[PDB]
Amino acid sequence: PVKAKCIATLAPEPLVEHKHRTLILHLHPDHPTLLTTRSLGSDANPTRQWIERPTTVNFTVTGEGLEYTWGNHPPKRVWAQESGE
Amino acid sequence: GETPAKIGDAKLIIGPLSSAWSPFDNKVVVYGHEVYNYDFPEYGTGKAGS
Repeated sequence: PVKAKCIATLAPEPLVEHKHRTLILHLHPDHPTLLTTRSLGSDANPTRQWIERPTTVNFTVTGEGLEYTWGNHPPKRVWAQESGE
Repeated sequence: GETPAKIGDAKLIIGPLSSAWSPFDNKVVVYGHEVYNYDFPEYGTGKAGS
């Protein structure tokens, strides 16, 4: 057994949607995709869920940031400061 | 309620009916035979996947 880099997986890109300190994400994979995040406060408040059924989800993003992992697609990151004027 | 139809020998005027419930909604999608009273988003806008 060797450390080959398999030609490997990739899940379709997400639909990013803005709200006030909140990411609505209409999402639509090919296969069951383990999504997960890390609210970068010292309060981690992570989430995990395999997604195979297309699902609009939500994420209470904080002031300092959140990150977002659409499958083995690379991890995203997001500034959600205010939007409530 | 002013249309006759002189087919046969009798002249007959019908309605207008009082029960104006169009079971169709304003916005409708249609597929082959199955009709869906769906709020289709619009031409020109529909989000991908949706």
